[PDB]
Amino acid sequence: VVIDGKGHLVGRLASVVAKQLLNGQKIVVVRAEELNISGEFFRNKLKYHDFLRKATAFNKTRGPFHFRAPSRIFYKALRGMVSHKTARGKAALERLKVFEGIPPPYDKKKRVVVPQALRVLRLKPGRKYTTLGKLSTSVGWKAAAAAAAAAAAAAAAAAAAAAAAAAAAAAAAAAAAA
Amino acid sequence: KYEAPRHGHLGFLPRKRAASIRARVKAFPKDDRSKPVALTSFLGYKAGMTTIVRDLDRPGSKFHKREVVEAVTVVDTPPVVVVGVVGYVETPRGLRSLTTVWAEHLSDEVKRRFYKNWYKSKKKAFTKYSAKYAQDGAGIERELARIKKYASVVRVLVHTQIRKTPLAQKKAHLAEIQLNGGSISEKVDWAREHFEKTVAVDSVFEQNEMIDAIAVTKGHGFEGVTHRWGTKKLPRKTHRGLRKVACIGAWHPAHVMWSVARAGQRGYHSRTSINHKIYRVGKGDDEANGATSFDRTKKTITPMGGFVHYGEIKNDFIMVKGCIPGNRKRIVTLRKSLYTNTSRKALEEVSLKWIDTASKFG
Amino acid sequence: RPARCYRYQKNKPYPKSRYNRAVPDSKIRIYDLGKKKATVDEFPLCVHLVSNELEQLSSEALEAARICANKYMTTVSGRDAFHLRVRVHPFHVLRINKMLSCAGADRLQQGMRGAWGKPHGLAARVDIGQIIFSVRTKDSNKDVVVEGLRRARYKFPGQQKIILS
RNA sequence: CCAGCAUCAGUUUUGGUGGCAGGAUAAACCCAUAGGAAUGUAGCUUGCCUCGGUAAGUAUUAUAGCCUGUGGGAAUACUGC
RNA sequence: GGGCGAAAGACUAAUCGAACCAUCUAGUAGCUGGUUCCUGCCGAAGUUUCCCUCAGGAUAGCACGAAGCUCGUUUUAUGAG
RNA sequence: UAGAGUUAAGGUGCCGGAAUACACGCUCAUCAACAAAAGGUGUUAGUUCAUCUAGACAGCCGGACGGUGGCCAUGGAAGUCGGAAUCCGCUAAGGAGUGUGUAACAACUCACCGGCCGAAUGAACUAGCCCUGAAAAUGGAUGGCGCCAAGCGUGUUACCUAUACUCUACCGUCAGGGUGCCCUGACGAGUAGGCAGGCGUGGAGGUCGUGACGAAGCCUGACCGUAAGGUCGGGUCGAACGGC
RNA sequence: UCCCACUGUCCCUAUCUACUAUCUAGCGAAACCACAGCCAAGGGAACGGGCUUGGCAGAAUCAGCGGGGAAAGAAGACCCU
RNA sequence: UGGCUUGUGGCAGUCAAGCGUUCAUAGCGACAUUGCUUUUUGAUUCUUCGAUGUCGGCUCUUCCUAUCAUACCGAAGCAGAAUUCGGUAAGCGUUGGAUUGUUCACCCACUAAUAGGGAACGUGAGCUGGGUUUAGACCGUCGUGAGACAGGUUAGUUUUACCCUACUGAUGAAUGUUACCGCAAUAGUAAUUGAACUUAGUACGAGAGGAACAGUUCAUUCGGAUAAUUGGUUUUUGCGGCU
Repeated sequence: VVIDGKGHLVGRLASVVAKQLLNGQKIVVVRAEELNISGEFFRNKLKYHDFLRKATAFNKTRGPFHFRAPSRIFYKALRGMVSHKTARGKAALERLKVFEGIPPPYDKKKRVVVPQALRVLRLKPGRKYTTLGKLSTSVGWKAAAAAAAAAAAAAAAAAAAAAAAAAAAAAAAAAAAA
Repeated sequence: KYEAPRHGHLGFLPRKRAASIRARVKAFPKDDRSKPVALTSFLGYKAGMTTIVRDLDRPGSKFHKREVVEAVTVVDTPPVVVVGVVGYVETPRGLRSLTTVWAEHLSDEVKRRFYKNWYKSKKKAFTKYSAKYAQDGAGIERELARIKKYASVVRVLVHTQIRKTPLAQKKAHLAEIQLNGGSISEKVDWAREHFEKTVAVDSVFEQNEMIDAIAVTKGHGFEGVTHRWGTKKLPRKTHRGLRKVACIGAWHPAHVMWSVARAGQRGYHSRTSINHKIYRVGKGDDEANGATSFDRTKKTITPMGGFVHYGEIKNDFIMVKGCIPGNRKRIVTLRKSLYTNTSRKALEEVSLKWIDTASKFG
Repeated sequence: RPARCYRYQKNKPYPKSRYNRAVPDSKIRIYDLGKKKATVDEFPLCVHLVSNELEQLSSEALEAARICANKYMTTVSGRDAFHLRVRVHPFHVLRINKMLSCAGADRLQQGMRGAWGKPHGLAARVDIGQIIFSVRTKDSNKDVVVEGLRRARYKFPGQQKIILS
């Protein structure tokens, strides 16, 4: 089942995705960088899972491999839920691939239709909190056009809907004018 | 789990053989955003050196503008011939073209080369040397290539012309070479006049920039820890441990990483040396050498005699103050420098005062 | 042994004049201080530094708190309007082990066998309800011992609860 | 031949839903009437300062607390159907 | 237990501080190790008086096996911190 | 020894089955995840009291007076050292003084107190959430993803939950009533150890029965069910071996 | 030990040479037989590739080199009966 | 030996009265304690006899900062400058000799100057075997004695080819094929300081003295590049002497 990882928290999306992947259902998450992890920029700085001290230079020869990009976070994160250990686990992992950007131009389950939780309201809650598409910058994340442009790609998808789309709309409108 | 200090360079790992005789360099020196059309690298052959008796570049020196003895590799640069200017653009996958624009007439040494006719290796299929391919219709649509918006750095597949340098073979040495220039549009437009047949030497190399001296070095031996890293001997020098070393691993943990002081291949990659400052360019015959003394040996530019193991130079050379890898006979690939450190000392020529000419030997 | 390690007591009592092969010397200089005379006479106010705990206040720290407060209470007067006491004594002789060592020693000195804590120190017991540093101090104006009970409980292990008496 | 498991028709045991009732009791989802204590909102009038409001009268516009007297309501802990 | 010494028990068929070969001899080991069907009935103990006595064992504590038979819940007091 | 019927100890955002639930609340720091002496304008509540239109309190704004250098420590002491008297003054305020300053004068500021303003402010005392005190070496290293509620208290509700609990039957020895044995009580995790019962080889008093028209054996298949291992059947043998 | 001349031991390493390694033919050893072969954190017969979670780990093949597992081996050298 | 505690104790917070010109904290600190901690220095037979081989150094294979020096900042009872003290912050640099087995102990010549802690202190199938578990012989000291000693001296065994893994080089094969090479989603890397020309005789001062800040060059040292004017080797190929 195709969802969209856009404008809410990261963990309270990851959890919901795991129970859906469980059997073998082919859930792909689209966008990782427009999620939101919490923490400061002080404690959540030095020991953080991009490049600063820990999880980039975090390897041996026969040993780990992490990331320094806001795209690769959600991919690594959902081995860290559904492990490679069990047979269904490694099978369920392959049912998920995460994408940067929004390559589908169409509107699937995205903003209005999504599961519960997700879109937390910060009022009395929340002074400090990060964003994955801020945190990964001076970590080796460049090349914004390449990844950031993806937004530009998602735009052309919208465009395809808005067409023909625009046509059936103009019609639908004339229908009610009547 | 201790450490002893860094004797030798760690990051030449793995110490892989540079199979192809010409050096390659994935991270090319980026654009001359000044010169409207250039190339990124060029071509050379390692020949020999002379002592350039000149005067200093640094003008405020204590002994400013004195006599200065200096090294110089006088490498022969015959110009390269184009097969086709490949119009690399983008697609939404990646770095993918659309068409190339061929040259009509190639060289002569295209006979034997375009194949992979060697034992225990793959072929190619029957993509031999050129018939008369896409250039007529292809030349106009490289204008439309920048109109895509999906557009990248346009490059050009080249081959050498050999015998002209004293090496007599007529099977050419291949490489692609990137076109540089002002913008993406300019390295396409002015490169249309490049694919005609042969390019210029002077487009990439302006006199008195810097030139980074990458080439293919010699494979020394299966060099042990003494020469390959830089361990000593033990002064007792008996038993087993003469030219050996101590620690490779560590107790806790048993599993270490790729720092360890073992034996294997030394040199022989496409290893890059930094900003060797270009002296002069001379087209024909200018400087000479040959002096009857011990200095360093066996590479003599127009003495009484010639060079040993090369042949006597009657071509078109570029003079790099410094050096470039290989030894005699070896074909080199001179890349240009992206970060040019010092100010360009061009316009006028650099001084040649006097130089010797005699035998090199007795 | 700091006074962190002179806190509690699995050291059980042992304190009589009949049955003892001689105690060591103590530090203790004086009991009542400031006024000798006035207990509750001039002083209807007191603060007791009442123990929460059942500790041994060792004779090391016992003199310490008392002598800090001795030197302090000279500025106001060397017989000002307080009455800092010592109460419960080192009756019990504090048994402390070592020189000890099992094998590979002079004569062998044991520890386990040779369980007798060979008498080194002296300590008082200052159990629940009990105090040493009773400070009968004056009604109006110059009360000085509220301050001087930070300086009392510092040179004392444990967390004593300050009660107005 | 024991356990899983067996056509087709009728019935027990145990618990609940839903409808209804007894023990035993009357608060309520919300139930009358008379006299006395109380004091909230709308509208009007009068007084005083100021451009914005406030005090007093208002049982004589409309409505109430809490007690006393009289009269009338009242499905459920448990237990069964 | 002799041969032998300026000494080192060096020396004597690779064995010499008592040569080697064969027999009595399968000497002996208070100590250690190894050790062959199944189910059912049914199944404890690591405690003691005591020892020229200590990785043991006479006796006692506790349940083996077999035949014949065997509680207490709690009420009145009495003795002792 | 097995499937149901019911639930403990304890769980429900997710790896990995079950609330992204309901009601009220401090707090949102990722608190949750050690630590004392000793300490704090985060932030909330209760109780008592100074204080208040009899003009609370802050800021801004003043009067800094006459006696007078009051008196006295002392080499000197000066409001401005130590110690006591404790006022007058002008009776809508200035004490014989809140703080600074020079050996000190020389110089300066002000609670006390004055003048604008006009409403709830402030000390204690008690309780809670926070907050300060807290350093060490292989790759997250006080959770993987991470959570600001998916934290926690208090009150409530729904879902999940031990061969026990529990239904009924079946397996083991033995008792009683009455043989043949059946009804049927109480218990049945298990090592030493004893008893009972069952399967076991070589051999044999016995020995007839089976055999060359095909014996033991070799090899292979079928192959009852209490753990023990044995009968039948097929290809084949060329003399051996069991009823009782 | 001082003193005189001095020294590849070292500073300072380079170069050339003999023989082999690489590679090949033939015949043909040696004591020699654990399922298995990642690392960081955690529990623990107490310092785990092997067990709990998480990160990581493909096969055909040869030349190399001294860090672990702890090799080639004898029932430890300390230590007590 | 490993575990445990921190005994014996180290460090800091710090009760802060004293005493330094006045003056609890420029500084010095009676009297000592609380938390942390594992270094002086050891309490304990918990866990170990079909191996639990020692010290100082050579050589080569890590991580942290309880911080010597390099970047950045602030304060004094500090006149510039000498002197005195504290915070942000681990990428890099951190000498040469003599006494002594020897770091300890203890001294000198410089130099920009010569840190702290753990990691089976990489660490005897790489290495020395001076330091470090037996066996010639002697003295002191003790016992009737053979002989002994919490005292010293003289000579006196480092064997061999890494099974599996760490692991450094070189080849062979997987979405038609494919000689030839560019993106940078990622992996490995490189590193320092002084003097001199010169700033400036300027700031500021009693006197010795002489700051901010520029432009310019180069010397120690490392790696990669290194084959000409250097220094040498070159059995290949030629030249001198003796039986």
